[PDB]
This record gives sequence, structure tokens and C-alpha cells, in this order.
Amino acid sequence: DLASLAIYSFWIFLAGLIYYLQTENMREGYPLENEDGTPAANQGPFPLPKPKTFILPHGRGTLTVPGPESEDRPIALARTAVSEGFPHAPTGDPMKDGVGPASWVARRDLPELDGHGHNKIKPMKAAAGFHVSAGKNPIGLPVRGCDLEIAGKVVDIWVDIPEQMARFLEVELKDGSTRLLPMQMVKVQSNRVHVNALSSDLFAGIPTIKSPTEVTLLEEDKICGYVAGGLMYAAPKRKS
Amino acid sequence: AEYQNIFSQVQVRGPADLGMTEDVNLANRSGVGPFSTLLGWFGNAQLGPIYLGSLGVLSLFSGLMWFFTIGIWFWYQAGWNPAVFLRDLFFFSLEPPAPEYGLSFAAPLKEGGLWLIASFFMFVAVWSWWGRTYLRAQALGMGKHTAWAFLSAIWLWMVLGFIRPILMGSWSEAVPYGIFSHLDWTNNFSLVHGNLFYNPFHGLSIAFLYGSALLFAMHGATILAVSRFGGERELEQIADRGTAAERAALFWRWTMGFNATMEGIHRWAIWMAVLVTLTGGIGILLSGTVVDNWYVWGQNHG
Amino acid sequence: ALLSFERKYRVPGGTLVGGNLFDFWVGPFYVGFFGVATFFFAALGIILIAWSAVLQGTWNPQLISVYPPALEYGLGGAPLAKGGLWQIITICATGAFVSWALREVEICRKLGIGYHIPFAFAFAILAYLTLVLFRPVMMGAWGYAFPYGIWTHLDWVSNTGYTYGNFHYNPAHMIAISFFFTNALALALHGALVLSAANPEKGKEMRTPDHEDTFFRDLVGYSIGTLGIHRLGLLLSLSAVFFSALCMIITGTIWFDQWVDWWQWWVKLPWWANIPGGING
Ligand code: BCL
Ligand code: BCL
Ligand code: BCL
Ligand SMILES: CC[C@H]1c2cc3[nH]c4c(c3C)C(=O)[C@H](C(=O)OC)c4c3nc(cc4[nH]c(cc(n2)[C@@H]1C)c(C(C)=O)c4C)[C@@H](C)[C@@H]3CCC(=O)OC/C=C(\C)CCC[C@H](C)CCC[C@H](C)CCCC(C)C
Ligand SMILES: CC[C@H]1c2cc3[nH]c4c(c3C)C(=O)[C@H](C(=O)OC)c4c3nc(cc4[nH]c(cc(n2)[C@@H]1C)c(C(C)=O)c4C)[C@@H](C)[C@@H]3CCC(=O)OC/C=C(\C)CCC[C@H](C)CCC[C@H](C)CCCC(C)C
Ligand SMILES: COC(C)(C)C/C=C/C(C)=C/C=C/C(C)=C/C=C/C(C)=C/C=C\C=C(C)\C=C\C=C(/C)CC/C=C(\C)CCC=C(C)C
Ligand SMILES: COC1=C(OC)C(=O)C(C/C=C(/C)CCC=C(C)C)=C(C)C1=O
Ligand SMILES: CCCCCCCCCCCC[N+](C)(C)[O-]
Ligand SMILES: CCCCCCCCCCCC[N+](C)(C)[O-]
Ligand SMILES: CCCCCCCCCCCC[N+](C)(C)[O-]
Ligand SMILES: CCCCCCCCCCCC[N+](C)(C)[O-]
Ligand SMILES: CCCCCCCCCCCC[N+](C)(C)[O-]
Ligand SMILES: [Fe+3]
Repeated sequence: DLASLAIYSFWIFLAGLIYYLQTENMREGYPLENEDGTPAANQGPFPLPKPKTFILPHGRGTLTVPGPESEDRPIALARTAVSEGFPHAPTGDPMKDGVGPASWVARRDLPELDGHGHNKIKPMKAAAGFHVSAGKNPIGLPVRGCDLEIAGKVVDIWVDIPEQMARFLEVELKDGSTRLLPMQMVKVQSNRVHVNALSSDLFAGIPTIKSPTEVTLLEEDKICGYVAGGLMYAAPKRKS
Repeated sequence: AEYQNIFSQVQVRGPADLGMTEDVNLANRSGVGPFSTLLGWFGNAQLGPIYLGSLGVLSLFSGLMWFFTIGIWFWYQAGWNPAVFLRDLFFFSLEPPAPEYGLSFAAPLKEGGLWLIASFFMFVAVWSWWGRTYLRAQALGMGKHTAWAFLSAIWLWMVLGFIRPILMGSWSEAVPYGIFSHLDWTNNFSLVHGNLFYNPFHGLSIAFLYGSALLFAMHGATILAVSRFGGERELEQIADRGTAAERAALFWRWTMGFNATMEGIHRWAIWMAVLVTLTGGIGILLSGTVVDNWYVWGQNHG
Repeated sequence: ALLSFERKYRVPGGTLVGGNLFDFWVGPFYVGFFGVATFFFAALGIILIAWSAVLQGTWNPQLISVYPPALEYGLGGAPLAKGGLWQIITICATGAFVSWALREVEICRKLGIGYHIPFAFAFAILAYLTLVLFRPVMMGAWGYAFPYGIWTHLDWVSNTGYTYGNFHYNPAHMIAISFFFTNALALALHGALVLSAANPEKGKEMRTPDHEDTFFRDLVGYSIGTLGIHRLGLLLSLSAVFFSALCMIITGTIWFDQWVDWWQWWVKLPWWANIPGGING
């Protein structure tokens, strides 16, 4: 019967398809590893796929996956147990160390570029002629931490130019330096910007950017990781 | 509460974005449309530009001819009365030829001929639009994934209105143009074939349709959950994995014991969606040509 | 057991109940208190299903079916063998689903990500619960819920739909369907757009988000953008499910006839109800 052949054939196709999809999805993070970093004995039934190579634009080179992997950064964590499957506890300040929900990844230390080779993310003052088009303009507002103290003031918005979107607020601290606060982690109110993730004491600790008019992928990760990290790690002073 | 990233808190605007050039014939591109602040709370504010070109003109003209052919039939069925037109709008139907006309293009205008004409226009509308999804990708040096995926929807559409009717030997099998009548046709199609719930290709199609909503809810919520680390910037996460993509993967690995990559989730996405109409088309194509009655077939598998 | 990048995230904390009591992993899977709760509810549920299968006299997964209490029981208890098992399994399923969501919440907390995923999963749970709990309660009997069986749940969809004629005419069902269809279209288009950019013509550089915006504007004159598409996928799939639940909760509680009749309200508006011609005159 022809419908029978069709349905039996489709299920064979589907097994094939799932195999292809699962392997494609092992281009990153594999082989699996014991908690001490050695290759795990059990890798499961799907093999790693044949490598593929991405040609990155703007002469930024190439990426081949899968390939040799390492963290390229130290991890201030220690085992809490002899057997596997238990948590690794921070050996220092998890926020400063960039571990747990404060983790960051060693991305390129160059800014993301747009389709024409220009920096994707720019302070609005440098982005011609961008402006706030709707909603409360946060520039000039005091920035409040979860402890309800003022940590600084908003001096600009960093905008994703190709997507025309607010990506960070630039906040000026008491000492006249600035930090970037992720737009996803701030609440713009009528008389203030409120940051739930950080108490005022924690803003100085936000990682700084190397040049004041651009931000690199590495720096975004460190900044984002750190701010998110405060939801778990600044919970002593919160009290939201 | 804090920010949930469903709606933006602050919109910013700059010069209209006229887009990448590559091999695009820029003379065929319109200018920007207006900016929609309302849209801008959720997605992008900018409308346009659009690429036109010859294929697009053919496609839009053909598509309008399809629409107007149906609409004039409706005006006719309404006795040219605008009040009747509005009252009975969902009840009007442009129906295919009766079975006795078979595949004949000699069906009377008011008895299936106009359906054939409307159908000719739809056929070229859709196939020229397909050409378009291919050429627009090509002009930009892009892969042809869009045109490939569209082909799966076109397969179901083709099976319903063209392939199945030809294999059955009459246009009367095809779907009529009307709001309610297309529903009645769907109901009736299942009744006449012994209930589509016994068609294993209809059950697959459903698994994939439900699966599509499951997977887009998952992916969409995941990306928004890690948007605080730039997770929506997916192309750069592919080229240079970040903590967004890592936390995304680990949420799922810890939840259900496996996970995707930033690129690979988009392969799960595209296949989940295309499989809806791939399986559906097969299920419909086999109905009446090979299997009269799905209940009966299920009792046998023969 | 660990992805190459994973160890830095496997820190303590994030739990909602029990402190560090269950703060550990089994292979890839995180446990947590709600991991243990999921196991308890699911194991109990499956054991009761197995019991039900014994009382039904079958092990065939195509045949096993667990039915809610007959309508005569109304909203009270029923003998285990006559609907009471369905009632306990329903509590276990709910407990298991809610536990699974709360486990996801613990996982979100440890990873420091937003709560969007369990929030979305909760729409699925609320739709399940519309069918087995809210709707039956509003209608006055457990027996209006669907039965737990692979083929019998389909009997139930068919019989319930046809109780109201062609169920296609339920207007909230129309909207749900439009959301389902549109969700699938957007899913196909999102997966395809990203992939077309990441995997360009042979030998070319990866395209950028700007090329994605450009392709779609060239095609349809608009691009919702990267954040927008992920917001949209979520709205479409959750709206689908919201309207599914809506379409059922109103059926047999405020609407009782053939849904096709509901549309008469528009046809019978007094300014055109009696004009001759067209379909309805
Ligand atoms: C949604 C509105 C209707 C509905 C009407 C339809 C229709 C119509 C069809 C199905 C079909 C399916 N339904 Mg149903 N079904 C109902 C709600 C349920 C519920 C529930 C609320 O708990 C469940 C678990 C299922 C599950 C099932 C699957 C057996 C099957 C494919 C679904 C799918 O791929 O989804 C998408 C999600 C995924 C792809 C994730 C995979 C999860 C699936 C595969 C889990 C199935 C487990 C199942 C065997 C139960 C075992 C539980 C154990 C005891 C632990 N239905 C309600 C009453 N359902 C199809 C079928 O083929 O049935 C024979 C079908 O044609
Ligand atoms: C009484 C009714 C019958 C029924 C009979 C039918 C029939 C008949 C069919 C389905 C089909 C399907 N059914 Mg069923 N179905 C039953 C009840 C169910 C139930 C349920 C009970 O909960 C569910 C969830 C489903 C769900 C489904 C889907 C999985 C599937 C449609 C996929 C799709 O995306 O099509 C939508 C997508 C398309 C049709 C593709 C359109 C393609 C393009 C080219 C459109 C171009 C448009 C353009 C020209 C106009 C645009 C205008 C703009 C302004 C520009 N059915 C009952 C038993 N069902 C279809 C199928 O495949 O079955 C196997 C089908 O033919
Ligand atoms: C003859 C049949 C009637 C019919 C009568 C009905 C009836 C009756 C109903 C629908 C409902 C649906 N119909 Mg209808 N409808 C028909 C024709 C169609 C057609 C079509 C193309 O013709 C389509 C597309 C649809 C589609 C729709 C959807 C809007 C909706 C189902 C999705 C849903 O509720 O999700 C909601 C999602 C869920 C319920 C899933 C939740 C499960 C979760 C919480 C967890 C389960 C996990 C666990 C068990 C898995 C095990 C773990 C494993 C390891 C994997 N119908 C015809 C006219 N329709 C249903 C509805 O709206 O229900 C609310 C419904 O009850
Ligand atoms: C994998 C299966 C899923 C899917 C995927 C899919 N659909 C596709 C494609 C893909 C990948 C797209 O590439 C293609 C697309 O371009 O999307 C934006 C498309 C598409 N799917 C569409 C619809 C659609 N898809 C369907 C669903 C599905 N598509 C499946 C669920 C359905 C359902 C569920 O029934 C519908 C209705 C279109 C938006 C688009 C195909 C475009 C097309 O073929 O157009 C031809 C017709 C015209 C060019 C003009 C028609 C005119 C209109 C009748 C109204 C007139 C208004 C006019 C537009 C205004 C202009 C007037 C000016 C002169 C002022
Ligand atoms: C709201 C939008 C869509 C959506 C959302 C959604 N679903 C999701 C998620 C979200 C975002 C979760 O994060 C969660 C997940 O972890 O996914 C991988 C999930 C999930 N959705 C799932 C299934 C599912 N979702 C469905 C639908 C949808 N999911 C909506 C369309 C459907 C359909 C359409 O029928 C199915 C079947 C699972 C894969 C997963 C949740 C898994 C889970 O809660 O597991 C814990 C419990 C068990 C392992 C088993 C418990 C067993 C019970 C005690 C007994 C069984 C009784 C049951 C009622 C019998 C049913 C018999 C049927 C034949 C009727
Ligand atoms: C206000 O009035 C005006 C006139 C101004 C405008 C209003 C117009 C109106 C009211 C139009 C209404 C449109 C409606 C109701 C359309 C509904 C369409 C629906 C529901 C279609 C659903 C299914 C359609 C399918 C499956 C079509 C299949 C078509 C094909 C596969 C084409 C097959 C090709 C054929 C038969 C031609 C044969 C020749 C070749 C090319 C070999
Ligand atoms: C591949 O990603 C996609 C986009 O491309 C970046 C789109 O933008 C759209 C279209 C989105 C909407 C809501 C149109 C509504 C707004 C208007 C023009 C009135 C869809 C579906 C999509 O899948
Ligand atoms: C509906 C799709 C079903 C997908 C389930 C199969 C894939 C899960 C297996 C992944 C194994 C995880 N591992 C060991 C590779 O890390
Ligand atoms: C499927 C999404 C539909 C998108 C429709 C977008 C409207 C196109 C209008 C853009 C044309 C710009 N303008 C006014 C200069 O022609
Ligand atoms: C992207 C791949 C995901 C695959 C999901 C497969 C779900 C299987 C659903 C069972 C359908 C049963 N039926 C009626 C066709 O026999
Ligand atoms: C079609 C639904 C079937 C559900 C089965 C769930 C698949 C998840 C497998 C991932 C587990 C990998 N493993 C065994 C190494 O842990
Ligand atoms: C209460 C619903 C019925 C329980 C079904 C038992 C679960 C076994 C897994 C599904 C079996 C797959 N298959 C193809 C044999 O049907
Ligand atoms: Fe995505």
C-alpha cells in the first residue's frame, strides 16, 4: 500500500533529520568534559559533525566549528564535593571574578561592526543625527541602586545604529568617570532611573571600557555579566 | 517590578536606513515610508523601502487580478448592492467547476470558468513571488533558505488547488474562494475521507504545528531572557559565542538534558515550521487518490 | 557530563525551597526541590495510569485510556475505577507541570536570566487547566474534561467540536488558528533569515543583521528587527494559546448552539437584514 510506504518512509526521513539537527547543534561546547576539564568517557550516541568555516566580514577572519575549545580566562571556582554533579563555589568575590550569573565570555576585544564597517554601538552624541523619539528621555536623570541611594547620573544613551535602539545608558559616577548600564537592566521612571540589580556601592565595580566612544564584545560581556550577577550577589543589600 | 523587554522604554530614531547595496539594482528600490512610533514600541518604526522590479510588478498585478476577480464575483452575488456586499461578505464564494466539467477549461464563466481565471492569476502571483524571495536573497549574496522554506507552503497550496484536483480528474475537488465556504470545504474534505484524524500525515502536521508554537515560545522567551547580554544579536553570537548564548544553552541543558547552539536552533526552527506543510501536503495528496477512507485504511494499513 | 563552557555557571544558589539540600545535578539535569517534586508527581501519575490500565485490562499504549467521572458525579468524587483515578492523575499532572515551571524558575535564578520561559510555559499549563479544570467546573461536571488516551482524546475533540456543528465557526477559534498559522509562518521566516545570513552564497562572507533587515524590506517593505522577531514569535504562540483557551471556556458555558448561528447577529443588523438578494436574502 502506497500510503503505508509513505508513512514508513517519512519516519525514516525524520530519524535522519533529527540526527542531522542534533549533530549541527554540537558545533559548540563539545566534546563533553568531566568537572576537571578532561574529555568525558560518555559522549552520547551522536558524533561531532565535520567542521564548517564561517568567513567573517570586514577582514575579521574566520571561524571553524567544531574546533579546539578553552575558556581563555581563569575561573575562581573550587569543587565542594568529591563526587561529580555538585556546585563549584566561588573562591573570591564572584562579581569581581566573573563567575556564576556574573560570568563573562572571552569574546573578541573589538567592537561589533555594522554592515558598512562602522561601529554598531555609539554614544548618541556621536550618532548623527539620532535622538530620543518617544518615551522619557533618561539623559540627565539620577540613577538609583537597589539600596535606594543615588549612584550617579545619565549623561548619554548608547545606541545600536543599524537597529535604531537604546542599548546602554552611560552613567557618570561621583568621581566623574562613567560606566555603561544595560538598557535591559534599568527602569526609566519620570524622576529617576532605577537599577534593581546593583546597590550604589556596586557601580564603581562595573567594568570600564578602554576607549570612551566605543565598546568591544569582550567589554559588553563583562559589563552585562556583572550587572546580571548582582541579582544573585547583591541580595544582602536588597530590599528592592 | 523591573524591565521585561516586551515593549521598549525609550525609542530613538536616526536617519532612515536605506539598506545594504551589494548586487541590488538600487533604481528598483522605493524611498522610505513613514515612521511608526506605535510600531516602534514593539519592533522597528521604519517602513520601507521596498524593492519593486519587473517580477514584483508582475506578482503584485497578478495578485490584485486574483483579488479583484473574486471581489467582482462577490459584487455580482450581492446584486451590486453595497449593503448586501457588506452583510454577506463572508458568505460569498467563488466556486470551482462542477464534476461533470472534469478538467475542461471550457467550463462556463459563471460555473467555474471565473474560478479557473482567478486560479490562473493566483498561480502566477505566488510563483512570481517565489522567484522574488530567491532573487532578493541572491542580489544580497544570501543563502536561499527563505525560498526553500516558502516552497513547503507552496507544496500544500499546490496540492490543494492543482495537483490533487488533476490526479482526481476534476477541478471540482479544488478549494473555493470565500471566507466561510473554504471552512465548509475543509470540514467536508475530512467527512468525505473518513475523518482526517485517522490520517497519520494529519497527525504529524498537527504535531509540527503545535510544535512550532512550542518552539517559538521557547526560542522567543529564551532570546528575551538573555537579551540583557545581547542575546538577540544572533549572527554575532554565532560568529563569536557570548555569555547570552551560553546561558541560553545551559537553561535548556539543565531543564531537559540537551540544548542547541545559536545557529542550530534556527535549523530546528526552520524544519519544525516547514514540516507542517510538508507532511500536510502529503496527507492531503494521498486522500482520495490512494486512500478513500482513513478510518478504513487505519484498520488495515493496506 | 559538562559542556566545554559550562563549569563557570555551576555555582551554588538560586533555589526557592530547601537552600542547598537539592542544589545539584544528575548528568546534564539540574535537580532542585522542584526537580524532586516533578519526580514525585510524575511517578505517582504514571503509576496510577498503569493501575488504570490494569483495571481496563490492557497494556497497549494505543488502547490505554483514563476517563473522567461520568456526568452524573457532577463535581464530586468518583470511585477509583469510575473516574477517581482520572481525578488523582489530573492533580499529579498539574503538580508535575507546575513543579517543572518552578524548577525552570530556579534554573533562571542560578543563570541570572529573565523569567520569560516558565512564564510562557505557564500559558500551556493554563490551557491544559482550562480543559480539565476551569471549563468542567463552569459546566458543572468533571465528565466534560477530556480523557487521557492517545486516540480517545481525539474522539473527545471530534465529539466536542461537532456538538456545536462545524467548530470552525467559533470566532475565538478562528483567531487562535490565525495565530497558530501566523506563528508557523514567522518561525519558518525567522529560521530562514538568520540561516541565509549565516550561510551565504559559496565563498562569500557571512552577512550582517543589516543584510537581514535589507532582504525583508526588499521583499515586503518592512523588517521588525532582531529583538522584534523574538518578541513577535512569543506573542503569536502565546496569543494562539490564549485564544484557544478562550474559545473553549465560552463553549458550553455562554454559547450552546451551532457556532454557525452566532454569525447571524451581523447578518440581522436592522439596516440590511431585509434587503433582498445576496446569500442571506
Ligand atoms: C491541544 C488540544 C487537544 C489536543 C488535540 C490534538 C490533536 C488533534 C492531535 C493531538 C495529537 C497529540 N496530542 Mg493532543 N490534544 C490535547 C492535549 C494533549 C495533551 C495535554 C493537554 O496534556 C497532551 C500531552 C497531548 C499529546 C498528544 C500527542 C500524543 C500527539 C502529538 C502532540 C504534539 O506533538 O505536540 C507538540 C509538542 C511536541 C512536539 C513535544 C513532544 C511532546 C509529545 C510527543 C508528548 C506526548 C506524550 C504522550 C504519549 C503522553 C504520555 C505522558 C506519559 C504518561 C508521561 N495532547 C487537547 C485535548 N492532539 C496528535 C496525534 O497524533 O494524536 C494521535 C493529533 O492529531
Ligand atoms: C472538520 C475539519 C477537520 C480538519 C480537516 C483539515 C483539512 C482538509 C486540512 C487540514 C490541515 C491541517 N489541519 Mg486539520 N482538521 C481537523 C481538525 C484539526 C485540528 C484540531 C481538531 O484541533 C487541528 C489542530 C488541525 C490542524 C491542521 C494543520 C496541522 C493542517 C494545516 C497546516 C497549515 O499551516 O495550513 C495553512 C497553510 C497553508 C494552506 C499554506 C498556504 C500557502 C501560500 C502559498 C498562501 C498564499 C496566500 C496569498 C495568495 C494570499 C495572501 C493575502 C495577503 C494579504 C498578501 N486540524 C478536523 C478533523 N485539516 C491541512 C492539511 O495539510 O492536512 C493534512 C488540510 O488540507
Ligand atoms: C472536529 C474537530 C473540530 C475542532 C474542535 C476543537 C476542539 C474541541 C478543540 C479545538 C482546539 C483547537 N483547535 Mg480545533 N477544531 C477543528 C478544526 C481545527 C483546525 C483545522 C485546520 O480545521 C485547526 C487548525 C484547529 C486548531 C485549533 C487550535 C486553536 C486548538 C488546539 C491547540 C491548543 O488548544 O493548544 C493548547 C495547548 C495544550 C492544551 C497543551 C498543554 C500540555 C502541557 C501543559 C504539558 C504536557 C506535557 C507532558 C504530558 C509531556 C510528557 C513529557 C514527554 C517526555 C515529552 N482546529 C474541527 C472543526 N478544536 C482545542 C482548544 O482550543 O483547546 C484549548 C479544543 O479543545
Ligand atoms: C512552512 C509553512 C508556513 C509558511 C511559510 C512561508 N510563507 C511564505 C513564505 C514562507 C517561508 C515566505 O517566504 C512568503 C513571504 O514573502 O513571506 C513574507 C510567504 C507568504 N505566505 C503568505 C501567506 C500565508 N502563508 C500561509 C502559512 C504558511 N506559510 C505555513 C504555516 C498561510 C495560511 C496559514 O493559510 C497564508 C495566508 C504571504 C504573506 C506570502 C506569499 C506572498 C505571495 O505569494 O503573494 C502573491 C500575491 C500578491 C503579490 C498580491 C496579493 C494582493 C492581496 C490579495 C491584497 C491586495 C493588497 C496589496 C498587497 C496592497 C498593494 C496596493 C498598492 C498598489 C497601493
Ligand atoms: C504556550 C505556547 C506553547 C507551549 C509552551 C511551552 N511548552 C513547554 C515550554 C513552553 C515555553 C516549557 O519550557 C516546557 C519545556 O521544558 O519544553 C521543552 C514545555 C513543555 N511542553 C511539553 C509538551 C506540549 N506542549 C504543548 C503546547 C505548547 N507549549 C503551546 C502550544 C503540547 C501540545 C500542543 O499538545 C505538548 C504535548 C513538554 C515537552 C514540556 C513540559 C514537560 C513537563 O512538564 O514535564 C514534567 C512532567 C512529566 C515529565 C510527565 C508528567 C506525567 C503526568 C503525571 C501524567 C500524564 C497525564 C497527562 C495529562 C496525559 C496526557 C495524555 C494525552 C495523550 C492527552
Ligand atoms: C470592495 O470590493 C473590491 C472589488 C474593490 C475589493 C474586494 C475584493 C474581495 C472581497 C475579495 C475577497 C477575497 C477572498 C474571500 C479570498 C479567499 C481565499 C481563500 C480562503 C483561499 C483558500 C484556498 C485557496 C487555494 C488552496 C487555492 C489554490 C490555487 C492554485 C494551486 C492555483 C491552481 C491553478 C489553476 C487551477 C489554473 C490552471 C492553469 C495553469 C497555470 C496550468
Ligand atoms: C523574519 O522575520 C520577520 C520579519 O522580518 C525581520 C518581519 O518583519 C515580519 C513581519 C512583522 C510584522 C508584525 C508586520 C506588522 C507591521 C506592519 C508592516 C504594519 C515577520 C513575520 C518575520 O518573520
Ligand atoms: C522532538 C525532538 C527530539 C529531540 C530529542 C533527541 C535529542 C536529545 C539527545 C541529545 C544528547 C545530549 N548530549 C549527550 C549530546 O549532550
Ligand atoms: C508581511 C508584512 C507586511 C509589510 C507591509 C509593509 C508596507 C509596505 C509599504 C512600504 C512602501 C514605502 N513607500 C510608502 C515609500 O512606498
Ligand atoms: C523537528 C522534529 C520534531 C519531531 C516531533 C515528532 C512528534 C511525533 C508525534 C506523533 C504523531 C503520531 N501519528 C498520528 C502521526 O502517528
Ligand atoms: C518525541 C518525544 C520524546 C522525548 C524524549 C526526550 C529526549 C531527551 C534526551 C536527552 C537526554 C540525553 N542523555 C541521555 C545523555 O541524558
Ligand atoms: C494515558 C495516555 C496513554 C499512555 C501512553 C503510554 C506512553 C508510552 C509512550 C508512547 C508509545 C509510542 N507508541 C508508538 C508505541 O505509541
Ligand atoms: Fe532567533
